[PDB]
Amino acid sequence: EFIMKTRMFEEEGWIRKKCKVCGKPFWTLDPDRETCGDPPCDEYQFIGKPGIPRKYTLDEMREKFLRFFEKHEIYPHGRVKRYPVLPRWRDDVLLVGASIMDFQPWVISGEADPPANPLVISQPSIRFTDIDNVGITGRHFTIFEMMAHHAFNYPGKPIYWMDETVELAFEFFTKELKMKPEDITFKENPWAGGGNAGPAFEVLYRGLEVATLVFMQYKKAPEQDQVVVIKGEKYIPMETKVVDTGYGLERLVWMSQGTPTAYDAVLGYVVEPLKKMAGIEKIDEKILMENSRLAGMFDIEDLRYLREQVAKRVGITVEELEKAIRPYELIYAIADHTKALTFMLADGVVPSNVKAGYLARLLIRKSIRHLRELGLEVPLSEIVALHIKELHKTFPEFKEMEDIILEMIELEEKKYAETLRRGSDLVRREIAKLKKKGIKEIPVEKLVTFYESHGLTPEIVKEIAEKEGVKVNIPDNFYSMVAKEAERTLVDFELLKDLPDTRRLYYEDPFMKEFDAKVLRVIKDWVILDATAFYPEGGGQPYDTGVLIVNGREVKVTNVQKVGKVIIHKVEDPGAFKEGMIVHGKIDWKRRIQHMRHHTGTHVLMGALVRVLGRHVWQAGSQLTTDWARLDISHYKRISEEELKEIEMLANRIVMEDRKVTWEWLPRTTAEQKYGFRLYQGGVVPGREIRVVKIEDWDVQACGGTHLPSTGLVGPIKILRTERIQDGVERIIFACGE
Ligand SMILES: C[C@H](N)C(=O)NS(=O)(=O)OC[C@H]1O[C@@H](n2cnc3c(N)ncnc32)[C@H](O)[C@@H]1O
Ligand SMILES: [Zn+2]
Ligand SMILES: [Zn+2]
Repeated sequence: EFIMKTRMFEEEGWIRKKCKVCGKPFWTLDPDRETCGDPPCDEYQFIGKPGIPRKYTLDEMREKFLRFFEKHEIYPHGRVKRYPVLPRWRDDVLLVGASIMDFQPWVISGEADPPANPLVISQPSIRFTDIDNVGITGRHFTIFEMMAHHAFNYPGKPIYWMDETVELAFEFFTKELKMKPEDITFKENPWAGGGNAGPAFEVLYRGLEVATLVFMQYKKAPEQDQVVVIKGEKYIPMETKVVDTGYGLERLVWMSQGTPTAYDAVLGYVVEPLKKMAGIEKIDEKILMENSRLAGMFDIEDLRYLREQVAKRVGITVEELEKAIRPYELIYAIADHTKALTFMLADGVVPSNVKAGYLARLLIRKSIRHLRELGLEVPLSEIVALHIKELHKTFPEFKEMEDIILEMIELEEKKYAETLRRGSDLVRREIAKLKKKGIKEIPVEKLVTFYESHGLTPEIVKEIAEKEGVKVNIPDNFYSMVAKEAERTLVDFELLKDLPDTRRLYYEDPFMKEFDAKVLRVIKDWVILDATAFYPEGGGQPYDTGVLIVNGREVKVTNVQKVGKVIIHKVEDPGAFKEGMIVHGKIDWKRRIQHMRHHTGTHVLMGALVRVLGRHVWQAGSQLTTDWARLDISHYKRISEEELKEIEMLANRIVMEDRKVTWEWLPRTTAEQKYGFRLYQGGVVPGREIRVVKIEDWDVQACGGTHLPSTGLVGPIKILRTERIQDGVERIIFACGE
């Protein structure tokens, strides 16, 4: 659908062709090349014959790339510090998949200023869409570093675009890594991801896709026909034009090494130790190389038949070959998965049964199972330390979160031991139920139930079911299909867009309890005003209540809500109010002064929690009433009664200390800079500016509720009780005041 001519192509005499195999547009400097350069159209042609002159380490290669764009003569890029793989700034993706995801949607919407323009970043990325490929294809990981130079072109203000991009890329490959310029190809394919799309180039070299360049000018939907489908979704054009690049670091370092897998090249410090521990034998070469070569020719969306095609090829039976490579697949996955695990846990992912947590856990189960398949009994946490020992030099937080990380593994590995036992029994029982029910195989669906609810991988369900004559049928793409199952998924509308924003008098003065305002509109029994001291529901804090005095009558405000920027007021007498009218409002103050205490107190508590429990602690939920308040956090073990006391004790020391509680609007990016992602506790607030409440040297938080000037005014905090809401979420209940 899109064009794809660049200056460079036109000037240096590239030819655009349609691949003989797949018919896709691609750009080659070589008039012979008939295929796109991408498997299965091409093979791996760099194993033992590296495609980059010298040998690079992960650390050299990263620093190379980073330096190149940072110091570039023509376009200098701003260097940006990598983001947590746990997307604290948004609510739509579970983990960080591409580097661009760091910048959706706020930066790409010009709602938030980019940290640089252009910018260069090395971004840890996690993709479970390829989890079944790890250890098989030799090129996929769960966790890899996407290196990227990004450029945000807001209207009437270019940085750079398509032409300059294919160049800075092509420069780096040839003038930095010294790649053979007529082995580079540029395949055309659009790229969609995390809310945006655009046409893109797949940079292909010697049989391995090493980079991807996206020219992003699209945003999703919403539910109205200047639309374009990019990958079976709907987009409309967008104001910004963004340069989305993605450079496979691992893939490049593999290239400068020619080892049999990218894993041997990047994850040596884990793979080779593990080979000794398994006592596995250094595989036959005429077997190893004639499998290493053909490995890139098969993905899964039927691995069986590749196995027969390398069997026939090399000269042996499938089992004979299975025997040979199988241990290597397992070692690679373990090495990989456990690195994914190190990055997630350090970024405060707490294993559980939902969202990111679910994933960490999945990863842990698959790992343990592989260790058991290799007949190894080294604890998982020991593998993980190898990753910490190695990476804590470049990633300082791995050493800082090291105890929480290791400990978290321990407990999950303990818990698995038992979950297996009772699960094995529970499944066998309800399989024996099915043999007689007349079922000889076990559907995929049921196999996914057995993981979802019992915690059993199907390498376990297949044996248990065969020691009773039902069949071992594991889909190749199982684990990725399981990873999909990690997420799920009103009062007044319409007549509101035309009305102005409601002035929020509670933000100017939280102690304001009386005010006057003009009745802007009276839909149903909801009254709209221009300005209001009534705090609408949201934040964990419930609505304010009180009276609106109108023509000398008191009318009760029973509910205050907020649609968009317009706050609605449920009254008892919709008749008594007319558009135009001037009303005197009075807040039910007691109810409010109580709420503020439970609010401020929640932040004081939040501070204490982090200080005892540690850094992984993040709001999972909040509810307060005038009486008690509750704060669900994300934690792994139970909060002991000795801790519960230390938390409460520290909290009360701060209420005693009477520290300043101060709030101020800040542009999103300055805010995230000054204070880090901690600000995004409960929720992720929209808009160009955010309200930052801070308690002096204690807590800081993008929060929109009404607070108190000073902690003294909270009064003592009695922690009533802690309790476990679900895996990874514990709950602290308490009540403040006199
Ligand atoms: C830039 C665009 N947003 C993007 O992320 N495209 S991409 O999906 O193709 O990723 C860019 C590069 O990251 C690397 N990459 C993608 N998936 C990978 C995986 N599973 N393992 C290792 N590297 C991967 C590849 O080198 C790829 O060329
Ligand atoms: Zn092709
Ligand atoms: Zn708050």
